[PDB]
Amino acid sequence: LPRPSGTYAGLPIADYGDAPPLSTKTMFWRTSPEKLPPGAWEPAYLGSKDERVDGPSLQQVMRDQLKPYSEPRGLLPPQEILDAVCDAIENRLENTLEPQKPWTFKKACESLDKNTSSGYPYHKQKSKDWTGSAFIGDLGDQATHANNMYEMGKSMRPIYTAALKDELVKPDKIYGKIKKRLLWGSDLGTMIRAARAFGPFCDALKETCIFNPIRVGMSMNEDGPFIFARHANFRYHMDADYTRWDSTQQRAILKRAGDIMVRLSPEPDLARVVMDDLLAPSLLDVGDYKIVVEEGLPSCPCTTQLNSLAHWILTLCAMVEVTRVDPDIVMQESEFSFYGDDEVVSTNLELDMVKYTMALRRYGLLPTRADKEEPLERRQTLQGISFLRRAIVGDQFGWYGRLDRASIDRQLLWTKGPNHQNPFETLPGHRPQLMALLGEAAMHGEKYYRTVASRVSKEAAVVPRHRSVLRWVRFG
Ligand SMILES: O=C(Nc1cccc(C(=O)Nc2ccc(S(=O)(=O)O)c3cc(S(=O)(=O)O)cc(S(=O)(=O)O)c23)c1)Nc1cccc(C(=O)Nc2ccc(S(=O)(=O)O)c3cc(S(=O)(=O)O)cc(S(=O)(=O)O)c23)c1
Repeated sequence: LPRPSGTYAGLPIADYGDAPPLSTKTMFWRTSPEKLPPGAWEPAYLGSKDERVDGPSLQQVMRDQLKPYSEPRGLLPPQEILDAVCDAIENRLENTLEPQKPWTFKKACESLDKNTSSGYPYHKQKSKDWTGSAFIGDLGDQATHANNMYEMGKSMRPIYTAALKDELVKPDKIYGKIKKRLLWGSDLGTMIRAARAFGPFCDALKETCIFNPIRVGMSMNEDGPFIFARHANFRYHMDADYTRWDSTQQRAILKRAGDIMVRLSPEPDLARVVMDDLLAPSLLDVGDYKIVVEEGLPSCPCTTQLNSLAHWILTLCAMVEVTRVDPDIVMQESEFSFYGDDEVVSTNLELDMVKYTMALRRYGLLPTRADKEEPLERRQTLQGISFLRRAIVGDQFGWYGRLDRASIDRQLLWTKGPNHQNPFETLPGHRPQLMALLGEAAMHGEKYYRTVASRVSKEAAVVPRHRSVLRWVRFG
């Protein structure tokens, strides 16, 4: 048996696949047998077995998601600009991050999310081999071998397992042009080496998730108010609202981001080896085949910081391009918030929104206007902009993130459970997450709260006073 070859969804085949088949099930269940309102969200499409519509096979849905990964890259920002931006960011993290002690193997092992899959090659939930303290059996071995390579600075090829995201989507993605977000399931060896190598940096960054613009690890409730307060110190506010962020990414940019992480790691030599592995053409298991994807971001959990960091680089570049001001001064005159593709940009500087949107499109990115029409707008009020699925709001007590009425109503119609074929089935039994749901409704005032409390009480089949619950969720 020789390696197969050819093309799969515009990408070169490199080998046979070891991946288990795509899930034809959803974790979502209705909360009442009643018919869903018009245009109400539902779990994403479940394949040929999906009772709701006749659409294509999941592999064909997946193949669609890979298409933009073969698309030509956009253009690199001007070298003169890349370098100054890069240097400014590196300097900024230098000045703000606390040096770390290396992450142990024990550490890296404890940090892994134990509920998700281990990926290539054992494809078993990480818990099946965990003992509260360490990995045993297969996963034990995979982890030990990977750890040995890391300490020796030896290269390992990450293998990724494609899957599609089980989530609530707007109806048009089920009944209209069918879509379902692609995920890259990293392998455990990689998860271990990445953990050891970059965990330290991820910690340092997280400790300063308020002074520095990478918001990963923040608490919306505890850190929202301070974070948005910093943003409101600046005249202009905007959100670029990217489409297909990960797929439109440049390895060239990711490598610059990766550098910064390598340079700012307690073991830069060992880190270097891991980063290069992470960024070399990616091997992606799509089921029958392992394909090679040269470009874009692998949608491995540690990459959120790398993603946020590229994001940082990209946005600073585009501004430096337009305003012709030093990245250092741009950062003096702005406040940023990045979480992967999600962003808020706040600045005093008069930004030529035309030249700015131009620049972003040229880097390969797909920013979209709030309205969706044919150049990005900017406001003098921070009220309206959103971050981490919440709407930024401001009152006499300060700023907070409020979950929108729709997301609340949507969380009432659906609950999570065991996997099943028919999302319209209701679940016998049932749920506290109903706790926090009453807290989100409080921040829309009383006359919206009573009606949410009405639906919450009637899920018995004390509901605290509005006064009481508004203060708890606002002020603690
Ligand atoms: O999957 C994608 N995009 C995607 C990515 C990759 C490829 C494709 C694709 O289809 N490519 C192609 C296919 C076929 C062909 S074809 O065969 O040729 O015809 C293509 C031909 C050509 S070409 O022209 O011929 O070259 C080119 C391409 S290309 O690749 O597109 O270039 C093709 C599409 N999006 C996606 C999917 C699923 C869920 C969600 C999702 O995010 N749900 C949500 C979750 C959470 C929140 S929340 O947390 O904020 O509440 C959400 C809030 C809101 S909000 O409240 O309204 O703001 C809304 C949603 S939403 O998504 O429900 O909208 C939310 C998003």
